[PDB]
Amino acid sequence: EELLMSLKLKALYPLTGGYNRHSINPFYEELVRPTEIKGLWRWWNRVLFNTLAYSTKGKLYTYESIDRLFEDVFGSENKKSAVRLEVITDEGNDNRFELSYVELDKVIDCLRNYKRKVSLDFIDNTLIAEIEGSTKIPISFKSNLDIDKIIKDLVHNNKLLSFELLGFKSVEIDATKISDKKILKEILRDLITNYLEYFNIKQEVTFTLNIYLDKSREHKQNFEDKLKFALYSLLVFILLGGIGRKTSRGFGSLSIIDVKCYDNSICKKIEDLAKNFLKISSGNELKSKIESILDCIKNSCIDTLYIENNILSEIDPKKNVVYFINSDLFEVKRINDKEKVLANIYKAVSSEGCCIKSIITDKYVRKSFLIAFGGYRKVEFIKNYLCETCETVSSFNIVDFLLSEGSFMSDYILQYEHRNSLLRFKLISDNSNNSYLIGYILHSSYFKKIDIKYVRCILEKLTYCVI
Amino acid sequence: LYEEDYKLALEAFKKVFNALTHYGAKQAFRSRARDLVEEIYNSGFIPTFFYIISKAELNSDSLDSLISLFSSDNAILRGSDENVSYSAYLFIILYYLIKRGIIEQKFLIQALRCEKTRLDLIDKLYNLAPIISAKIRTYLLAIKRLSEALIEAR
Amino acid sequence: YEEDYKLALEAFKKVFNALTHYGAKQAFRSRARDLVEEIYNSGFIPTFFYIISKAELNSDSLDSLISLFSSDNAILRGSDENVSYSAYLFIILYYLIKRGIIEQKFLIQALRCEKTRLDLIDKLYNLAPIISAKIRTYLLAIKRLSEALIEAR
Amino acid sequence: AIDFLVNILELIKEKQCNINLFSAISLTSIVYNNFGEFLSNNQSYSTNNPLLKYHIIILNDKNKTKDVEEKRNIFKREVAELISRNFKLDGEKVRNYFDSLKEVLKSLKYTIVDVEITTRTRALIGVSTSLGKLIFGSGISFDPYMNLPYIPASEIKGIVRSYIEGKLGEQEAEEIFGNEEREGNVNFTDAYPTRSKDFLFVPDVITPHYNGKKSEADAEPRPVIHLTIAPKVTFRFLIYYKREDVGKPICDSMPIILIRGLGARSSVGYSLFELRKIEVIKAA
Amino acid sequence: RIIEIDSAKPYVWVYVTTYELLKKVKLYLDSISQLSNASFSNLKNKIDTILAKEGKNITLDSDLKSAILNEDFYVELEALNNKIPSIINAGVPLLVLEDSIGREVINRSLIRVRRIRIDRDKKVVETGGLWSEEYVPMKTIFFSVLLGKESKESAIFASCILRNLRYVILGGKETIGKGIVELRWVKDVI
Amino acid sequence: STQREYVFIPITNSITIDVKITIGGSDHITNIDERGIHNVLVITGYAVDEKNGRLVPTLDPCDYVKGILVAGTPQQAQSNDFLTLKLPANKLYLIRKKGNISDDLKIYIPYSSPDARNSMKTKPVSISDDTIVNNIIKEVFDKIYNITQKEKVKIEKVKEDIKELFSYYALEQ
Amino acid sequence: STQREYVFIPITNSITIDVKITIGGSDHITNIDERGIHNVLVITGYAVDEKNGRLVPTLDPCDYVKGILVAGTPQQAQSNDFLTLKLPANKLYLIRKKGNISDDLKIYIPYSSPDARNSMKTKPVSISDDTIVNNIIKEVFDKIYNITQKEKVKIEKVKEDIKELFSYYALEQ
Amino acid sequence: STQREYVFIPITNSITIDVKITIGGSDHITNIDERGIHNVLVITGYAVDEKNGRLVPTLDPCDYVKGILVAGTPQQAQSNDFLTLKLPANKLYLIRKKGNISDDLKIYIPYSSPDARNSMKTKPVSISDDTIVNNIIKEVFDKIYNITQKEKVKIEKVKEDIKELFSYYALEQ
Amino acid sequence: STQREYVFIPITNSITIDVKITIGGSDHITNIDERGIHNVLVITGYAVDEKNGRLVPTLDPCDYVKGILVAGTPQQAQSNDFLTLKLPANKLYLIRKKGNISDDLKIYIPYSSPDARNSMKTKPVSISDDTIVNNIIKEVFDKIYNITQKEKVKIEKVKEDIKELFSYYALEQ
Repeated sequence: EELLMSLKLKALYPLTGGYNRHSINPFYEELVRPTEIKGLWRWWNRVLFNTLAYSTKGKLYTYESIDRLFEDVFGSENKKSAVRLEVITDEGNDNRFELSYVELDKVIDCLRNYKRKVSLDFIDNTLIAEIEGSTKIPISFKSNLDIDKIIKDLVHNNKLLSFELLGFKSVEIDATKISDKKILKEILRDLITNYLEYFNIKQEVTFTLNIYLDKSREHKQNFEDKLKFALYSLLVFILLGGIGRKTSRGFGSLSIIDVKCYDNSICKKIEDLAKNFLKISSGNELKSKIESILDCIKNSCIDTLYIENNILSEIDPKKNVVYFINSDLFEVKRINDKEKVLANIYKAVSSEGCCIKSIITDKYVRKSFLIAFGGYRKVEFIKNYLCETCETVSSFNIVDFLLSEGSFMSDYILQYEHRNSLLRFKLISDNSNNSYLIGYILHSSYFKKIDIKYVRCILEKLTYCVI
Repeated sequence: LYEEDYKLALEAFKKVFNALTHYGAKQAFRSRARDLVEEIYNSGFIPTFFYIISKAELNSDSLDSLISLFSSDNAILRGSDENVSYSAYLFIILYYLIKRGIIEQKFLIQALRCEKTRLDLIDKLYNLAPIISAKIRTYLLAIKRLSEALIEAR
Repeated sequence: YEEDYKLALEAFKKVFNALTHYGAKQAFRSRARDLVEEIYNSGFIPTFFYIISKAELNSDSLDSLISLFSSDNAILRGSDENVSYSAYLFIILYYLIKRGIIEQKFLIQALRCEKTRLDLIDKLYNLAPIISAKIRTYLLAIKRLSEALIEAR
Repeated sequence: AIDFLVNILELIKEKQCNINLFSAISLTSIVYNNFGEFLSNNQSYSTNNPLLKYHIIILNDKNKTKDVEEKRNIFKREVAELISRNFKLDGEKVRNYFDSLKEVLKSLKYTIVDVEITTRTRALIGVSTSLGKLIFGSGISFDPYMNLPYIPASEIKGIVRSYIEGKLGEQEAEEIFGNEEREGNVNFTDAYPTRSKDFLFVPDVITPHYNGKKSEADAEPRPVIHLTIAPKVTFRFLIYYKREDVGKPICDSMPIILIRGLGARSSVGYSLFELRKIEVIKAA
Repeated sequence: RIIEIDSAKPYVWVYVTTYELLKKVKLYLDSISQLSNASFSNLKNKIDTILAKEGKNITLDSDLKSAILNEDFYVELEALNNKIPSIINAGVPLLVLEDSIGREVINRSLIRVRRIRIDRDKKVVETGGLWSEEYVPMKTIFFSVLLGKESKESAIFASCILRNLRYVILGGKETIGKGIVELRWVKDVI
Repeated sequence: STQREYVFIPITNSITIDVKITIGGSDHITNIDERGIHNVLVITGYAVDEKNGRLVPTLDPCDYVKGILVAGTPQQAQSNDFLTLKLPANKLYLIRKKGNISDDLKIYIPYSSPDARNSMKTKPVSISDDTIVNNIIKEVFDKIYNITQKEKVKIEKVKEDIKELFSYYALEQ
Repeated sequence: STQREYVFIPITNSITIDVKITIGGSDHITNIDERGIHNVLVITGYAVDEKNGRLVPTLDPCDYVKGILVAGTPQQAQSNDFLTLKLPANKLYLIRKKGNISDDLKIYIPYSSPDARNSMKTKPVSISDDTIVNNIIKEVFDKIYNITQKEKVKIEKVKEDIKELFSYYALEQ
Repeated sequence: STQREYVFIPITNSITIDVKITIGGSDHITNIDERGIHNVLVITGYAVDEKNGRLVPTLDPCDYVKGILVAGTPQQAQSNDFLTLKLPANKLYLIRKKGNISDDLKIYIPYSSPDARNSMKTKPVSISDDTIVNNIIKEVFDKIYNITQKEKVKIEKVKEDIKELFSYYALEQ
Repeated sequence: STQREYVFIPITNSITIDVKITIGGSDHITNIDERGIHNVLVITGYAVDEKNGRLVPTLDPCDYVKGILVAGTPQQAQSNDFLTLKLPANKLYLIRKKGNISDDLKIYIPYSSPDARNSMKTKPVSISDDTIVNNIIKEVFDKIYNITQKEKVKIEKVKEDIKELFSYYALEQ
């Protein structure tokens, strides 16, 4: 085993998490999880492979088949991975979260024999334990967590961060039977810690991702072109996605800083496409480079040399959903400052978001556009815009939808809580104090067939309005 | 009349085999039998037993299915391939406990369906622990062999 | 009578021919040296459960056995150990058939169902103290034949 | 007795590091797997058992079942945190054990190599072994009589041999580690932790979304709380042998094989270690 | 391994024996007194003092009321007349359980470790490459006797060899560190 | 229901033509994938007298015959002595199964008279004389599976597999 | 670039006149940062001396020397009989890795004669005798690092961990 | 004293004329005795070159080259560039020891200063391509051991010893 | 394909030169490893016409010819009335195996017509008379055997193998 490559990267406002959905816990701090990098690499590899296999053959393969194919580099239950990931960072020493003291002996007395809610809130750098039963108390505390006002108002202004905070700030407490004080101290300190750790949100997180290669898995039949496709998908991932949660909304976005390689015979073109991003002049140049690298997979002097194997399996479009890149819905815009961008992305994906009530300007139509794209919505007509066989005014026709009759795609689009957002957003930079939002829309294998540049009009109206 | 460990294993495995309709249920039950014995040795019978009860995801119709299996032999274990596998290995252990006369069927059922009786079932198992740990692992080894003989891998 | 050594010669012929890979032959030799002593110590039914566990009677090795009954050219396919255990199980079932302990008619519609195979095992459980005393010298002969013919790996 | 059970978390937190962690977790698992029953007015009515805190809090009212399930998830996380903070490492018994063992080996005229290694990343040794398996699903290779996690000598020998036969062929290995016709010339003891920084165990999670899935229409995260070995924990083990030959291949093998994994999930950088110290005591 | 509440000094593990095992020790001692004109009735007195209490779980070097042994057996103990000395000659307690429970306890008291063999190329586990092994814990105590007929070789053996023999390697798995043993002669140090 | 037709491996030249179409579609279950004849349907209890080779319906379980399951019909020419069947295509006894199956089927069995004029004394037989299998790879396995000798370059494996994997029972009446 | 000075840690007085620019720049590699020593370089196949004490090449892979890694030159009176070299900043065995080194490096380890007159009989020796620790503490960590006795008071932990972290194989010939 | 010098065995060639005597003095302690190459030494922490093949010390312990210890001195025109190591013949890191040694050595190793210009991105490399080993044996194993092609029919056992036993690291630059 | 020339070891001088190839390449069939002549050929079921032996055919199983098989060809100026075979080297005998079965050989046998003029009574001919061993050690084991006496201090150690390794039946008429 020896080093394959090493990618000095950088994450922008990442929201990681382990065993407690925060990036910090009483025992260690973990900003970048190599497990998440591996998983997102594999997911982007499947997306990219379906992109290629649908361009060149108009066919789509199940995820199980694709990673069964890539077993010889990514590994499975039958074979150990050949790529060993790493994540190194500054301050990789002891950096846990300690809550030295918290003065809450009073709110306890306010919670005697009362069935009452206890909400938390930062109120002008002072946190308040707002008891819903008409009470507020300025709790005091000390912690090695130095939360700056920048982070506090980043969470307050971003209407999506303030939404995923509804589950780290509030505890219902029933002391009506009886309640000791030493037990409410424990409950409230748990609440305080779950709230405080939510604000460990760093920025400019910079980490060196190493890749080691199992030499013993040398070229058996197609190891080399598989591994090369895998490195290309690693590039695609680093360029379109991010680590952590809410990467479909800009957070955790990644940015190349330096890519030193150590085996050119595997990595030459990869390092080249990487170093092309070390400095980007302006918007459309970056757009051109994104397109050049998206289609270097499809139409350059090498595209594939292994799809001619029958390990794969075609999707059953009545059963399966698969994502893939369209390589034409990739509007880019420069932003000049990143926090307000993230604060505004909520306007671009909210039903009553003032940046969408301007682009579509219709009820029951924004709703359909946001139920089809934009991840799982909570639906309370509209499906008339979501049929398979019915009036196509705005083409949001799902493959196997049928009126007043549920099928697999029907439940999946309306009631399936874990459904990524096709409309995604990326914030990149190139070490020269310039940054370009990248908006795009992955193509799902449940869209019958969409009107591409109509949705592209929508997308560019978004990326121009969302700034 | 008295049935020894292997004959009781035969009867129990035979009553389970006909109830696991889907073959994935059977294969998950094979995977259960193949390692829950080493688990029972390393962690103790009572910890592992309540672990099995939990992983069976009862508190559904699965419970009356599991009690019906005791008598009907026309009954079917319903649930996911993990839930029914643990439910069937739980039936295995209950069948042993009942036939060896260690715990009565009525008490076991009522302890399995009632919040209250569960704790005294824990008490009773800590009472009866030597009588069980003496020989349950031979019967379960026979179950393991029957599973890895009558069912195949994934 | 001593016609159990003759029966062992017949069974060992069929097995020695149905194991095409010499690794399977050596593995059967190992099974032969071990399982007779294990039937002596631990009894028949325990060792029979042990053997049918490691023979993996899926549906295909099963038909190879039913054919190996009749066709002198049937082969056993699978892993060296996976076929050695199945060959030894064939040894056992062969003895049970020839000595008419269980009708071959029954034993045939058992190796094809998984729904009468458990009834086969039940029947063999009703007869374990008979089989245990009968097969002793037959399996001793099988073991002697295996040590004599097959090369020590 | 049930009273040993409903008072076992108190025991973990008060008897810390002096309790039998194996039996402790084994008994805790009974509470964990009968949570809904241990909460129905069976908290032993004490005030320092964590079990009545789950009677103060309300997580749902439209479902008692969901109430119990969310409380149980919280309780699993809290058990992980309890074990990790309370069960610390006191490695004086291990230092004495290894000094005495090394004296024994000096008497038997062996040549001892005492190796000290340090965890750099949360390690996972024995992830399929039973410890916390009945709560977490994962485990740690735990010696219930030293009351510690340990690295088996078989594992270390297998990894050293895999490397040596990687870079010296499949024959010099068998010259050193023997085969079915010769005994090896190198002996390995298990490795035990002798000194940590703050923690010995540490909670962690793993959340497969797509592993074993067909499409996005069946994707779902399933998060797996478990325990790992904290960073900066220092293990030590011995290596003893009678011939002077085998001293050479093991020496240089030690620093190299450690920087790459020594446990589970090395592929995603978990069981990465660090040669802290090596030392060779020649006998004659 | 033991879980005990209601005890000042907490213990992770306790020595366990049965009355049956002590009976066999006493039987060896008697039988070798008959055939050797050499008695060890210090041991015999200690062991008979313990055996007098047979039929009830008892503790020797502690005040443990109850405990849970190997997380499956809840037992209640009685103290012994603390004139009973440290036969183990250590600071760890020693339970003597009645046999119908001490049997299960001692059997569950052994370490069953699972090993594997790895596919050198797949770097995964070989099929059929998974097995268990039983070990007996550290500091376990076994008792035996070494007998010798009259001879001039027997003299030098018992008087020079058996003095300088303290450590040996027993059994298998010597390369994964198992099998090291110390031999303490009653004659030398009881 | 998709119809798959049944025919076995005889030794009398009653082999060539037993379905008017050869494939009649583009589907099959009796694969050949450089791993011998996959999914060889077996039907125990029926013996074959190769003189006008057809399964005689016996009730002896030991008398088995195992042959190919082609996709075809009785040519609408031999439909008197046949017996139709619609079955869930898992009630079969396939061998070396590689995947899923239609679970819906129509087969028509080469079926001789119950032979009430004699006692159906059964005769076991095996397969040797490798030309006996070569000439029948010719007689049917060309006019059924064009993947023989055109896509199979290692046909000797299928040779030894037809030789080892095929045996049957006759009556010699 | 950033040329480095590997000053190993022996027990004799060879750390007095060996360098010209012991100042380097804003980054060393070996650290003392309120945790102990960091990024200590371990080398193998080399054994120090103590009379003109430097590394002599040897091929016993059990020989090894540890030391510090700071940015400097070899006194400009040497590097004619030293080891200058350029490593890609991942082929350096750094014990107690804190962060990452800077993608390439220039190391000057003192490389004395192979000593073809004598014979190599290397002998392991560690660091003890607390005054022999404290004097080189005053000689190295006080000088190279503006940290010690200016940024730290608790370097007694350094005192007690250098006596074990650092060691080497030597000859005394 | 007893003189033996170390010949690299990478895939490439710097051998044909770089050493003087075919037998040298007493014996190639690296034997060829029908059981393959014994006493093959392994230098750890160095590497060799594709062309200009010498020993460049790469302080990474993960790099190594294996070779021979052949009696004799090269050409009397070098060793101002080669190393002279007088070792007691127990610090040698040998393989497949099939005899004993005179317990005092003097190894000449083809040395070279690593590089002062570019880094050392050394590559792990196998020994394969039977034409390469067949010309190597016809460069050393026949030009070094005159007991080849005269008795040694068993070369089929040494071929795989060369192929798998031998490996090295190389700079590629 | 591959050519191996086989010669009966006679009681005579009739084997020196009718064929050409002695060594051919870099591999022989029969080896000498201080163990014995390996992979010996003992063709069974034939005889020897005594006059300058020409191995006669017969149906007797008790009769056999023991002789050396080496990689060779009888310069194909022979076999105008002889036999010569090719088989996949699964149906060929060896003795005290040491080689790597080449999986296809083509052999050449001295032949004589089955001699209908009168009977051919094969009578036991054990190759005694060590002076014939000493004649054949130069008639075969140095010319077509490039390895005897080269490293061979094991001369008579394997000369004692002709009496206990070869013995045949000759007509003696």
